[PDB]
Amino acid sequence: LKELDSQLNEPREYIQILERRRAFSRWLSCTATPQIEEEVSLTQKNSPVEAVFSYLTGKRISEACSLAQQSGDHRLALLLSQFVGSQSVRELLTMQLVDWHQLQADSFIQDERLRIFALLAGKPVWQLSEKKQINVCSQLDWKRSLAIHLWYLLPPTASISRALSMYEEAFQNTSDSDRYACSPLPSYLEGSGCVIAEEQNSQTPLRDVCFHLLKLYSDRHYDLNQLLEPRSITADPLDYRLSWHLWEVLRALNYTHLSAQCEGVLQA
Amino acid sequence: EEYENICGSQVNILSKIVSRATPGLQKFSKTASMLWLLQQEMVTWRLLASLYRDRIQSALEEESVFAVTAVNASEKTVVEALFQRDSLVRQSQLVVDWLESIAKDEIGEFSDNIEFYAKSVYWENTLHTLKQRQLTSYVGSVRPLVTELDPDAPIRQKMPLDDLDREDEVRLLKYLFTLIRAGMTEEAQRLCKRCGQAWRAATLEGWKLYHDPNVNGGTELEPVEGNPYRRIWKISCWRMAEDELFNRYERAIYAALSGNLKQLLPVCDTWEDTVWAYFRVMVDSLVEQ
Repeated sequence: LKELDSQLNEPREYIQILERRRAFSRWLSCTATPQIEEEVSLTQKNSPVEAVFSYLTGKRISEACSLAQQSGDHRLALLLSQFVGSQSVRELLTMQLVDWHQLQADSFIQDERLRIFALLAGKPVWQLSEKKQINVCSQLDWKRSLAIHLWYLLPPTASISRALSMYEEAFQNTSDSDRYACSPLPSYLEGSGCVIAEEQNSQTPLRDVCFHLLKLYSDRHYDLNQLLEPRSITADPLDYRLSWHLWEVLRALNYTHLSAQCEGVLQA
Repeated sequence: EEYENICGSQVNILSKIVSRATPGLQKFSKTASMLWLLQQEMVTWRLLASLYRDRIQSALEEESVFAVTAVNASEKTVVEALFQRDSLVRQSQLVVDWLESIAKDEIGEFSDNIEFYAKSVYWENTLHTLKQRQLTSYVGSVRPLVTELDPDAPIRQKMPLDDLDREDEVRLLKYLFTLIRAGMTEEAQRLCKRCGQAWRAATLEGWKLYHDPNVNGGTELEPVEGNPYRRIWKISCWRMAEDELFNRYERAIYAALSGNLKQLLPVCDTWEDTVWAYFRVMVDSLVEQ
């Protein structure tokens, strides 16, 4: 209604893909701000390094730089102030981390500060000379976990669908890597402590409606049944309020691969 | 341009005589005066060949340039317009390019002849001294030093390095300033990259004007340039210029990229350096305006 709609010509698919990423690169901050603002309210007076990291996990680089000039961490503030474009700084920190590890100098730097340097260097996990690992996505929710993939682990020139697939590559079992991201779950199951113990009937593991919509945007033939099911939206298997109003928008957007039994069950 | 090649050829010949004179042989006084006279002549032909070209091109284009500014312009594209719009800014930069070319020609081949004491790590002797103090066999004197090894530790603790790294940091900071004083800011970055200062290799980029070409709709995912916090970065570089705990050359390095003439003039120790300090900040200030 706003950016693309300024163009008095048919807006190219490339501009659409970019404004879709620019808008989602707001949404992944708006889904993160209130938890960052509580986390900072608690951490600021005990550890400014965790408060600076929390701001960076919501893209609040201006506030992270401001807090680093307020804490007495001025060459951290300078380093952060430049990180909004130049890939050279991501590669210079990639070398600096390789050198501190090989020289066994890493083990005289804060793990919390090495976590910031790993985030900036575009490293989701770092392996220290102690054999400690620093997972940059550790303790985080599923939205800030996906936001790290969209902002720090990729270029400005990648798609939403590559950030979403690199995030799905981060929370599943492989033969060759440990898991480092959390799983996408509905907001009523977040914080619960539920390690879903691989349910021996439920061959489809439950996820958030927001994740299913990001899959349908990444793949036009992705499932609609698990997307419209109320369990993806609410803690109630009887609340079809959003389910029907999502389908009667997807039907208007020319998605047509739902079953007539599934439309019948939704409408009834 | 051929007058500069004739004078530059004779500067080359006279340099290739003066470099072969035994020091104190008073006959070579005229050879050195003739070298400097024709070196100042050579760069005065260089100055003429730029400024009178601009002043004749402008006086042939000024009937035509009914330009319009775009509402969605970036810092880069405001300055791409300024250097068309403004013959005072354009001629002021041609004086910066001129004075940086003089300092470049005095540097020549020499960049890779620089021996430091450190040769496998940044602050290697202070790092060795800390790793030696961590050993329970340390029956040495406890000289006060930094206990941390991030690049702020000397000014966060207000503690020194040991005197080998504290020579190399002072050597390096003059060479970095001398390269930026010659427009060789990418060689100053490569010298930071070569001397293990991967952090100061990055600080020497933060002045770049912001641009995203994809704001107007290109055709492929074209790259984003510069620093969208360049203003906050200049405020931060001005803060690095005014604490007396920074080296005169590190203060001058950040000043020459943030408009701080007042902390730059404390290092400009020729006529050319002093003209350069005014013109370099005059362009940077008019660009900010």
